[PDB]
Amino acid sequence: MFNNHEIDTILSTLRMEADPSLHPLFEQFEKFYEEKLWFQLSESLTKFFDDAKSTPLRLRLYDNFVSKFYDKINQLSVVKYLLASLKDSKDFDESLKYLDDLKAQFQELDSKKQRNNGSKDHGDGILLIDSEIARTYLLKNDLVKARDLLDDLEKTLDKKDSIPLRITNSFYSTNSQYFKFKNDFNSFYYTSLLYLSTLEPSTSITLAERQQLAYDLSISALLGDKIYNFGELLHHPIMETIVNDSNYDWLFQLLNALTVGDFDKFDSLIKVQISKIPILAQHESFLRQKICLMTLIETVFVKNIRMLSFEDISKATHLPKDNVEHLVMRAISLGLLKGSIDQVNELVTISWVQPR
Repeated sequence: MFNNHEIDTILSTLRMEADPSLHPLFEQFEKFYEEKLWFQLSESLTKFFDDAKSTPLRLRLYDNFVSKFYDKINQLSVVKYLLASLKDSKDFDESLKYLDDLKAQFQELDSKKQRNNGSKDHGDGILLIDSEIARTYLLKNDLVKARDLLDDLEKTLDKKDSIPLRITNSFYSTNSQYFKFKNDFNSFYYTSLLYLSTLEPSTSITLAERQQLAYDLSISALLGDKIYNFGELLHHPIMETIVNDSNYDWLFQLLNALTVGDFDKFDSLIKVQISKIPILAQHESFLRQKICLMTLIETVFVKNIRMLSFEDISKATHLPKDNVEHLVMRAISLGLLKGSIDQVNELVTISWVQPR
Protein backbone atom coordinates (compact mmCIF):
# COMPACT_ATOMS: atom_id res chain seq x y z
CA MET A 1 0.00 0.00 0.00
CA PHE A 2 1.10 3.64 -0.63
CA ASN A 3 -0.05 4.64 2.91
CA ASN A 4 2.66 4.44 5.66
CA HIS A 5 5.21 3.87 2.84
CA GLU A 6 7.53 5.96 0.58
CA ILE A 7 4.76 7.54 -1.52
CA ASP A 8 2.71 8.82 1.47
CA THR A 9 5.98 9.98 3.10
CA ILE A 10 6.99 11.81 -0.14
CA LEU A 11 3.59 13.51 -0.65
CA SER A 12 3.50 14.55 3.02
CA THR A 13 7.09 15.85 3.21
CA LEU A 14 7.17 17.58 -0.17
CA ARG A 15 3.84 19.35 0.61
CA MET A 16 5.48 20.70 3.84
CA GLU A 17 8.71 21.67 2.03
CA ALA A 18 6.68 23.25 -0.84
CA ASP A 19 5.39 26.80 -1.17
CA PRO A 20 1.61 27.03 -0.31
CA SER A 21 0.88 27.96 -3.99
CA LEU A 22 1.82 24.37 -5.04
CA HIS A 23 -0.59 22.53 -2.67
CA PRO A 24 -3.70 22.33 -4.98
CA LEU A 25 -1.66 21.14 -8.03
CA PHE A 26 -0.24 18.19 -6.05
CA GLU A 27 -3.78 16.84 -5.41
CA GLN A 28 -3.91 15.82 -9.11
CA PHE A 29 -0.34 14.46 -8.84
CA GLU A 30 -1.34 12.24 -5.85
CA LYS A 31 -4.54 11.11 -7.57
CA PHE A 32 -3.07 10.20 -10.96
CA TYR A 33 -0.18 8.28 -9.33
CA GLU A 34 -2.69 6.29 -7.20
CA GLU A 35 -4.81 5.71 -10.36
CA LYS A 36 -1.63 4.40 -12.16
CA LEU A 37 -2.09 7.21 -14.76
CA TRP A 38 1.66 7.95 -15.16
CA PHE A 39 0.92 10.19 -18.18
CA GLN A 40 -1.67 12.47 -16.42
CA LEU A 41 0.67 12.43 -13.43
CA SER A 42 3.39 13.69 -15.82
CA GLU A 43 1.11 16.56 -17.03
CA SER A 44 0.59 17.50 -13.37
CA LEU A 45 4.38 17.25 -12.77
CA THR A 46 5.02 19.31 -15.96
CA LYS A 47 2.71 22.07 -14.60
CA PHE A 48 4.94 22.05 -11.48
CA PHE A 49 8.16 22.06 -13.62
CA ASP A 50 6.77 25.12 -15.53
CA ASP A 51 7.54 27.35 -12.46
CA ALA A 52 10.81 27.97 -10.54
CA LYS A 53 8.76 27.63 -7.27
CA SER A 54 10.36 24.95 -5.05
CA THR A 55 12.41 23.43 -7.97
CA PRO A 56 14.70 21.34 -5.59
CA LEU A 57 11.68 19.15 -4.56
CA ARG A 58 11.96 17.58 -8.05
CA LEU A 59 15.34 15.99 -7.12
CA ARG A 60 13.73 13.79 -4.40
CA LEU A 61 10.75 13.40 -6.75
CA TYR A 62 13.06 12.01 -9.48
CA ASP A 63 15.15 9.83 -7.12
CA ASN A 64 12.32 8.27 -5.09
CA PHE A 65 9.06 8.73 -7.10
CA VAL A 66 9.62 9.16 -10.93
CA SER A 67 12.18 6.29 -10.81
CA LYS A 68 9.26 3.87 -10.01
CA PHE A 69 7.57 4.46 -13.44
CA TYR A 70 10.15 6.28 -15.67
CA ASP A 71 10.07 3.12 -17.87
CA LYS A 72 6.61 4.18 -19.20
CA ILE A 73 6.77 7.99 -19.41
CA ASN A 74 8.61 10.02 -22.09
CA GLN A 75 12.40 9.99 -21.53
CA LEU A 76 12.77 13.77 -22.07
CA SER A 77 9.86 14.49 -19.66
CA VAL A 78 11.69 12.38 -17.07
CA VAL A 79 15.08 13.97 -17.61
CA LYS A 80 13.52 17.51 -17.68
CA TYR A 81 12.30 17.08 -14.07
CA LEU A 82 15.76 15.95 -12.91
CA LEU A 83 17.45 18.62 -15.07
CA ALA A 84 15.66 21.51 -13.34
CA SER A 85 16.40 20.27 -9.82
CA LEU A 86 20.00 19.22 -10.59
CA LYS A 87 20.77 22.47 -12.50
CA ASP A 88 19.73 24.36 -9.33
CA SER A 89 22.71 22.67 -7.58
CA LYS A 90 25.10 24.58 -9.99
CA ASP A 91 27.22 21.38 -10.29
CA PHE A 92 28.73 19.77 -13.41
CA ASP A 93 29.80 16.27 -12.17
CA GLU A 94 26.87 14.95 -10.12
CA SER A 95 24.88 16.03 -13.22
CA LEU A 96 27.23 13.82 -15.30
CA LYS A 97 26.79 10.72 -13.09
CA TYR A 98 23.01 11.29 -12.88
CA LEU A 99 22.50 11.72 -16.65
CA ASP A 100 24.82 8.77 -17.38
CA ASP A 101 23.10 6.49 -14.81
CA LEU A 102 19.63 7.59 -15.98
CA LYS A 103 20.58 7.09 -19.65
CA ALA A 104 22.09 3.65 -18.86
CA GLN A 105 18.85 2.60 -17.06
CA PHE A 106 16.89 3.39 -20.25
CA GLN A 107 19.56 1.46 -22.26
CA GLU A 108 18.52 -1.76 -20.34
CA LEU A 109 14.85 -1.01 -19.50
CA ASP A 110 14.19 -0.80 -23.30
CA SER A 111 14.90 -3.07 -26.29
CA LYS A 112 11.58 -2.77 -28.26
CA LYS A 113 9.73 -0.28 -25.94
CA GLN A 114 8.73 3.38 -26.55
CA ARG A 115 9.58 2.61 -30.26
CA ASN A 116 7.47 3.69 -33.28
CA ASN A 117 6.44 0.04 -33.96
CA GLY A 118 8.52 -2.09 -31.51
CA SER A 119 11.26 -1.40 -34.09
CA LYS A 120 14.94 -0.34 -34.40
CA ASP A 121 13.54 3.24 -34.21
CA HIS A 122 15.69 6.31 -33.50
CA GLY A 123 16.63 6.55 -29.78
CA ASP A 124 14.92 10.01 -29.89
CA GLY A 125 15.25 10.64 -26.12
CA ILE A 126 18.52 9.15 -24.79
CA LEU A 127 20.32 10.28 -27.99
CA LEU A 128 19.64 13.85 -26.71
CA ILE A 129 20.47 12.90 -23.09
CA ASP A 130 23.85 11.78 -24.55
CA SER A 131 24.23 15.37 -25.84
CA GLU A 132 23.27 16.58 -22.31
CA ILE A 133 26.15 14.50 -20.87
CA ALA A 134 28.40 16.12 -23.53
CA ARG A 135 27.20 19.69 -22.61
CA THR A 136 27.88 18.83 -18.95
CA TYR A 137 31.40 17.61 -19.90
CA LEU A 138 32.15 20.78 -21.93
CA LEU A 139 30.89 22.76 -18.87
CA LYS A 140 34.38 22.21 -17.32
CA ASN A 141 33.77 18.71 -15.86
CA ASP A 142 37.36 17.99 -16.99
CA LEU A 143 38.69 19.95 -19.98
CA VAL A 144 40.94 17.18 -21.39
CA LYS A 145 38.20 14.50 -21.24
CA ALA A 146 35.68 17.03 -22.59
CA ARG A 147 37.89 17.95 -25.59
CA ASP A 148 38.63 14.26 -26.31
CA LEU A 149 34.90 13.40 -26.10
CA LEU A 150 34.06 16.40 -28.34
CA ASP A 151 36.51 15.08 -30.99
CA ASP A 152 35.10 11.53 -30.70
CA LEU A 153 31.48 12.79 -30.93
CA GLU A 154 32.38 14.97 -33.96
CA LYS A 155 33.74 11.74 -35.55
CA THR A 156 30.31 10.22 -34.63
CA LEU A 157 28.34 12.92 -36.62
CA ASP A 158 28.23 10.50 -39.61
CA LYS A 159 25.88 7.70 -40.92
CA LYS A 160 27.74 5.18 -38.65
CA ASP A 161 24.33 5.02 -36.88
CA SER A 162 20.80 6.24 -37.85
CA ILE A 163 21.30 9.60 -36.03
CA PRO A 164 18.27 11.95 -36.51
CA LEU A 165 18.70 15.75 -36.92
CA ARG A 166 17.85 16.36 -33.22
CA ILE A 167 21.00 14.69 -31.79
CA THR A 168 23.16 16.56 -34.33
CA ASN A 169 21.43 19.90 -33.53
CA SER A 170 21.90 19.13 -29.79
CA PHE A 171 25.63 18.33 -30.23
CA TYR A 172 25.91 21.47 -32.42
CA SER A 173 25.19 23.42 -29.19
CA THR A 174 28.12 21.53 -27.58
CA ASN A 175 30.34 22.51 -30.56
CA SER A 176 29.16 26.14 -30.17
CA GLN A 177 30.13 25.75 -26.44
CA TYR A 178 33.77 25.24 -27.67
CA PHE A 179 34.14 27.22 -30.97
CA LYS A 180 32.25 30.21 -32.49
CA PHE A 181 32.24 32.37 -35.65
CA LYS A 182 33.97 35.06 -33.51
CA ASN A 183 37.02 32.75 -33.30
CA ASP A 184 36.90 31.87 -37.04
CA PHE A 185 34.02 32.37 -39.52
CA ASN A 186 35.37 29.99 -42.24
CA SER A 187 35.36 27.24 -39.62
CA PHE A 188 31.83 28.24 -38.53
CA TYR A 189 30.64 28.21 -42.19
CA TYR A 190 32.03 24.65 -42.53
CA THR A 191 30.41 23.73 -39.16
CA SER A 192 27.10 25.10 -40.61
CA LEU A 193 27.58 22.90 -43.75
CA LEU A 194 27.45 19.88 -41.36
CA TYR A 195 23.98 20.99 -40.18
CA LEU A 196 22.84 21.27 -43.84
CA SER A 197 23.73 17.60 -44.42
CA THR A 198 21.41 16.62 -41.52
CA LEU A 199 18.55 18.90 -42.71
CA GLU A 200 15.54 16.91 -43.96
CA PRO A 201 11.74 17.18 -43.29
CA SER A 202 11.65 16.84 -39.47
CA THR A 203 9.38 18.23 -36.70
CA SER A 204 12.60 19.82 -35.29
CA ILE A 205 12.69 22.62 -37.93
CA THR A 206 10.52 24.86 -40.16
CA LEU A 207 10.99 26.97 -43.32
CA ALA A 208 11.81 29.86 -40.90
CA GLU A 209 14.58 27.76 -39.29
CA ARG A 210 15.96 27.16 -42.82
CA GLN A 211 15.84 30.95 -43.46
CA GLN A 212 17.84 31.58 -40.25
CA LEU A 213 20.34 28.78 -41.14
CA ALA A 214 20.79 30.25 -44.69
CA TYR A 215 21.26 33.79 -43.26
CA ASP A 216 23.77 32.71 -40.56
CA LEU A 217 25.69 30.60 -43.12
CA SER A 218 25.68 33.71 -45.38
CA ILE A 219 27.26 35.90 -42.65
CA SER A 220 29.80 33.09 -42.03
CA ALA A 221 30.74 33.00 -45.77
CA LEU A 222 30.74 36.83 -46.20
CA LEU A 223 33.12 37.34 -43.25
CA GLY A 224 35.12 34.13 -43.99
CA ASP A 225 38.71 35.49 -44.36
CA LYS A 226 39.72 32.52 -46.62
CA ILE A 227 36.41 31.60 -48.34
CA TYR A 228 36.19 32.82 -51.99
CA ASN A 229 33.59 30.57 -53.71
CA PHE A 230 30.34 32.28 -52.63
CA GLY A 231 28.69 30.86 -55.81
CA GLU A 232 28.18 27.28 -54.56
CA LEU A 233 26.54 28.75 -51.40
CA LEU A 234 24.40 31.30 -53.29
CA HIS A 235 23.11 28.58 -55.69
CA HIS A 236 22.41 25.97 -52.91
CA PRO A 237 18.64 25.11 -52.45
CA ILE A 238 18.71 26.19 -48.75
CA MET A 239 19.33 29.78 -50.01
CA GLU A 240 15.93 29.63 -51.84
CA THR A 241 14.08 29.75 -48.47
CA ILE A 242 15.29 33.34 -47.71
CA VAL A 243 13.80 34.51 -51.05
CA ASN A 244 10.40 33.93 -49.27
CA ASP A 245 11.16 36.59 -46.58
CA SER A 246 13.73 38.95 -48.19
CA ASN A 247 14.33 41.04 -44.98
CA TYR A 248 18.07 40.71 -45.80
CA ASP A 249 17.72 41.04 -49.65
CA TRP A 250 20.49 43.70 -49.53
CA LEU A 251 22.94 41.15 -47.99
CA PHE A 252 22.13 38.59 -50.68
CA GLN A 253 22.63 41.24 -53.43
CA LEU A 254 25.93 42.36 -51.79
CA LEU A 255 26.87 38.64 -51.81
CA ASN A 256 25.71 38.36 -55.46
CA ALA A 257 27.93 41.32 -56.46
CA LEU A 258 30.77 39.67 -54.46
CA THR A 259 30.06 36.43 -56.44
CA VAL A 260 30.43 38.10 -59.91
CA GLY A 261 32.87 41.03 -59.34
CA ASP A 262 30.17 43.73 -59.83
CA PHE A 263 32.21 46.55 -58.26
CA ASP A 264 29.44 49.11 -58.87
CA LYS A 265 26.64 47.15 -57.13
CA PHE A 266 29.16 46.15 -54.44
CA ASP A 267 30.15 49.82 -53.86
CA SER A 268 26.46 50.88 -53.79
CA LEU A 269 25.56 48.32 -51.05
CA ILE A 270 28.91 48.92 -49.24
CA LYS A 271 28.11 52.69 -49.00
CA VAL A 272 25.01 51.89 -46.86
CA GLN A 273 24.70 48.46 -45.19
CA ILE A 274 28.28 48.38 -43.84
CA SER A 275 27.78 51.69 -41.98
CA LYS A 276 24.55 50.34 -40.37
CA ILE A 277 26.22 47.14 -39.00
CA PRO A 278 29.42 47.05 -36.82
CA ILE A 279 30.29 43.35 -37.49
CA LEU A 280 30.24 44.01 -41.25
CA ALA A 281 32.21 47.29 -40.81
CA GLN A 282 34.99 45.36 -38.98
CA HIS A 283 35.44 43.28 -42.22
CA GLU A 284 34.98 46.09 -44.85
CA SER A 285 38.66 45.97 -45.89
CA PHE A 286 38.44 42.16 -46.25
CA LEU A 287 35.28 42.42 -48.43
CA ARG A 288 37.00 44.86 -50.86
CA GLN A 289 39.84 42.33 -51.04
CA LYS A 290 37.39 39.41 -51.56
CA ILE A 291 35.78 41.07 -54.61
CA CYS A 292 39.23 41.71 -56.19
CA LEU A 293 40.42 38.14 -55.40
CA MET A 294 37.25 36.57 -56.86
CA THR A 295 37.17 38.82 -59.97
CA LEU A 296 40.66 37.59 -60.87
CA ILE A 297 39.91 33.94 -59.98
CA GLU A 298 36.86 34.01 -62.31
CA THR A 299 39.04 35.64 -65.03
CA VAL A 300 41.73 32.94 -64.53
CA PHE A 301 39.17 30.08 -64.56
CA VAL A 302 36.97 31.24 -67.49
CA LYS A 303 39.90 32.44 -69.68
CA ASN A 304 42.12 29.43 -68.58
CA ILE A 305 45.00 31.87 -67.91
CA ARG A 306 48.69 30.99 -67.41
CA MET A 307 50.29 34.50 -67.72
CA LEU A 308 48.93 37.93 -66.63
CA SER A 309 50.39 41.45 -66.18
CA PHE A 310 50.16 43.94 -63.28
CA GLU A 311 48.46 46.57 -65.49
CA ASP A 312 45.73 44.14 -66.60
CA ILE A 313 45.22 42.93 -63.01
CA SER A 314 45.01 46.67 -62.06
CA LYS A 315 41.99 47.03 -64.45
CA ALA A 316 40.34 43.96 -62.89
CA THR A 317 40.80 45.14 -59.24
CA HIS A 318 41.10 48.97 -59.31
CA LEU A 319 44.27 48.54 -57.17
CA PRO A 320 47.35 50.49 -58.38
CA LYS A 321 50.28 48.67 -60.10
CA ASP A 322 52.36 49.67 -57.04
CA ASN A 323 50.39 47.30 -54.71
CA VAL A 324 48.34 45.04 -57.04
CA GLU A 325 50.67 42.01 -56.58
CA HIS A 326 49.84 41.89 -52.83
CA LEU A 327 46.24 41.03 -53.80
CA VAL A 328 47.18 37.97 -55.88
CA MET A 329 49.78 37.05 -53.19
CA ARG A 330 46.77 36.77 -50.81
CA ALA A 331 45.21 34.36 -53.36
CA ILE A 332 48.45 32.29 -53.41
CA SER A 333 48.38 32.38 -49.56
CA LEU A 334 44.74 31.09 -49.65
CA GLY A 335 46.19 28.09 -51.61
CA LEU A 336 43.49 28.41 -54.33
CA LEU A 337 46.23 28.50 -57.04
CA LYS A 338 49.85 27.28 -57.53
CA GLY A 339 51.09 30.30 -59.57
CA SER A 340 54.02 32.62 -58.74
CA ILE A 341 54.55 36.38 -59.16
CA ASP A 342 57.29 37.64 -61.56
CA GLN A 343 57.68 41.07 -59.96
CA VAL A 344 60.88 41.85 -61.97
CA ASN A 345 58.78 42.03 -65.18
CA GLU A 346 55.52 43.17 -63.46
CA LEU A 347 54.05 39.81 -64.63
CA VAL A 348 52.50 36.72 -63.01
CA THR A 349 52.90 33.06 -64.02
CA ILE A 350 49.47 31.75 -62.99
CA SER A 351 49.15 27.94 -62.57
CA TRP A 352 46.03 25.88 -61.59
CA VAL A 353 42.89 27.06 -59.75
CA GLN A 354 40.68 25.56 -57.00
CA PRO A 355 37.12 25.88 -58.50
CA ARG A 356 35.10 25.36 -55.25
